[PDB]
Amino acid sequence: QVQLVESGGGVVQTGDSLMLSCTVSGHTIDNWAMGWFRQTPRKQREFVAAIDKRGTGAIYGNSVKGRFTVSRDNAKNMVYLRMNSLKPEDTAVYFCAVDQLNAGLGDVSYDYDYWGQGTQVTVSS
Amino acid sequence: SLDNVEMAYARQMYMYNEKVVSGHLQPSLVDLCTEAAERLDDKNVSDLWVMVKQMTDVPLIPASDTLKSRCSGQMQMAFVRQALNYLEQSYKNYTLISVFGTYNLVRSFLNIRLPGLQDGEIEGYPVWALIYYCMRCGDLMAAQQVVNRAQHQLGDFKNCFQEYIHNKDRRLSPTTENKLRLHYRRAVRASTDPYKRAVYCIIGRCDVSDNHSEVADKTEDYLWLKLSQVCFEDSSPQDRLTLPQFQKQLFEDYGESHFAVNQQPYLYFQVLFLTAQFEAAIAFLFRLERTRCHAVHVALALFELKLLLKSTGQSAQLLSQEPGEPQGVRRLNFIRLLMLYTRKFEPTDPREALQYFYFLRNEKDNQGESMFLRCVSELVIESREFDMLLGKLDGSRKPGAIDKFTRDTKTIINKVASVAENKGLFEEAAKLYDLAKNPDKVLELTNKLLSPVVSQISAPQSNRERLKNMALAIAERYKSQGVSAEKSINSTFYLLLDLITFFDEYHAGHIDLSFDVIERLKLVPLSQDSVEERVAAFRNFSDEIRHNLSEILLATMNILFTQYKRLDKDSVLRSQARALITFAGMIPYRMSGDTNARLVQMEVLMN
Amino acid sequence: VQLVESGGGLVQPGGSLRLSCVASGFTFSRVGMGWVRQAPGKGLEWVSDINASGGTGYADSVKGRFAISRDNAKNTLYLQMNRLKPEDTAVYYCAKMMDTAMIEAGIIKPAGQGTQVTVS
Repeated sequence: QVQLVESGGGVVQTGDSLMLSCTVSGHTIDNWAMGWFRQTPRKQREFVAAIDKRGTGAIYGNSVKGRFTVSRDNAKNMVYLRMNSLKPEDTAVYFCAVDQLNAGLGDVSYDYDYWGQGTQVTVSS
Repeated sequence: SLDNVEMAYARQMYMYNEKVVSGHLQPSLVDLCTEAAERLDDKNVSDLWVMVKQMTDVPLIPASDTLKSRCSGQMQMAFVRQALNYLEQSYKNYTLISVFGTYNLVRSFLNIRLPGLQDGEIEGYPVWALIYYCMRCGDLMAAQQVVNRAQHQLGDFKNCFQEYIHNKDRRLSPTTENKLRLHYRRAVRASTDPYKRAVYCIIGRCDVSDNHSEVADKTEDYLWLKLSQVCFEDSSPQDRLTLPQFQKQLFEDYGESHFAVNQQPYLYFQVLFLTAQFEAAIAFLFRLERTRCHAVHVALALFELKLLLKSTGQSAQLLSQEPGEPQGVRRLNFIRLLMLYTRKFEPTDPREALQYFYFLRNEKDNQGESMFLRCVSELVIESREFDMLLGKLDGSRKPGAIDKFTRDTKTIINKVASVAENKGLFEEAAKLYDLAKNPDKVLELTNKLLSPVVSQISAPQSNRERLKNMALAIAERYKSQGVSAEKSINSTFYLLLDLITFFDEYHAGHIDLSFDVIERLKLVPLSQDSVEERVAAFRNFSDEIRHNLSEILLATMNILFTQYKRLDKDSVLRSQARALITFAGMIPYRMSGDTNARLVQMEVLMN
Repeated sequence: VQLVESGGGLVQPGGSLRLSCVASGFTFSRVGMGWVRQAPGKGLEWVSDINASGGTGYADSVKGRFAISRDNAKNTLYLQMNRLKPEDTAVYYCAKMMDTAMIEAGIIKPAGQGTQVTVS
């Protein structure tokens, strides 16, 4: 089993910038793609961001276009999601999962196999 | 759950299955799906399906193996021909409508496009643009009209275009193409009228490094250029543009990370598809949330026409490449595709999920079984099998979903029941086995889960009531319908049930009732000249009898001791008692130390 | 399980009471129970028995002085003691009729917490 740690959350205030990290536990991430989703009470799951296996280019969700940033450090085996100008709705647990399917940049939950446990975030306006 | 488009495609799948399972000759998937773009209102899906249909109307595998076909030269000739014709008819409609006959249609489009130029004009329109654009619609008879009129500044182009329309591979004489190239680079390439260079390019396969961004601005136009340009003949090895090289070129420039990022998926897909590669197209298009269903069903359509190079082994990728093909195309892990599509609405609305599940029927698994079975056997159990999935028995099986497209369901029932059995969901598998009309299996399964509780007291909040009712209903159905199971198992079942009742009466506190019950079972000593046969009775008693004989003998001894202390007759009672001792005195079967301890203790105490 | 019996205490010559016992841990509708006692000076002696639905049972000296009452609706059992005699002086036990044997002849010990039943 190749687990994951999805950390960096906490409680912050409006208009601030949060850096959420993920560290692989037991593998080399050079073939996979990375994905940062979020769980809210609004739905069961949604999509936020997903970065390909080259670390060059990524797809951002249906609403978050032009406010966030994602990166993957193969040399550091880490996944980074740095945000800007948060919204009250973002009180949620953010997940960072892995893509093996070796095609495209999926934006639907089920496409990914492994998961960490989540990092909870709460914005207080 | 489902979307209207998703449930629409779904209903259509229902229809196709009701077709293939009924023995009708019917239009294949592509036809239904094609018409399923005007049943609901759309604009693009119609175009995609038009392309798919037109691209699949090929001579289907003039061979015995899919790889042979999809890598033979003539097959790719068929692909490029169909592709070209589609692009050309598409652009024809595009202009013919946006302009709001053909010979003057192109003329008017020119007039509403552009008002050094080589070889002048005819009817006041530059001849080279006329030739190019009238070829662009795939109409050569109009170009024939032009080159009949425009014939006084050429004459090499004349016979060129003549023998162009004389071979159906649009190939000229070898030396013809070579002199075309030689005149091209020597007097044509260095010109300020691009259109002429583009025409000579396509008509003579020249300068495969040119893209003509000026006249073929559009990506669709670029596909037109390069496909009209590709070559399977070997003439010079420097302007020989090989179709595999073009597939690799596009896969480089388009897709593999560029698909999702450019937010125009339909067009990218039509590109990746017109180029004689299906797998790597669906595999991308399947990922985007907007166009999941359309990709999945294009894949199913392709599979049904056996036009698909699927993954032979088992891996953990959707799109895979096995380093053995000459070039081939990345293989599509069909099974994983169906799985990762169904799993969205599999555990909520399984009725439709089971429909897609059917298609994997002839696609084996690791164990040596149809993947279809190892797929159902998960849905139907992890979604709490109803009657609507299989049915409900009484003495008569209620039709279920699995019935409507498969005969002899008993197969599927036995399979899924065994699967849920190994899983450790035993009671449910008993119910299923019973829905399958297999007495030996039902009874042997109930045997285990009945064995340990048969002596556990009433115990509110237990299983005893539930399993008791279960076994009673089994007994009713089977003895009433005349159903009889294997002797050595049927016997043990009915012994277990009689023992259930015996122990209920015992716990309850009826001494003589339970006593005649245990007498009429012939499991324990009754006479000192029969105990020798009692010893012979077992060695045929299954583990069930073993796992309770302890408490059986203990309870019997309790009855005897109660009667004795509460009581001439004690001679008979204690003689039965010492007979029981001798029995326990030579049992190889299960016991405890405290078992024989209490036995002999109560024995010598009543003595 | 648990078998608590109460409603005891020193009672006058020929007194009367109703010994109560609470059945908890087994369905007291399909289990026949019983009442036994062991005295400060005497041994264990069976006094009462009854089935789930069947009849009852009493020792020869306790007929007419006691009375069975299995309030099954409440999973409770009682024994109505009346006009007592100065030989029931003992601690009682609301036990299972089927385990009465293993308890009677000093074989095994009761599982009931007992109650102080003493008469002058």
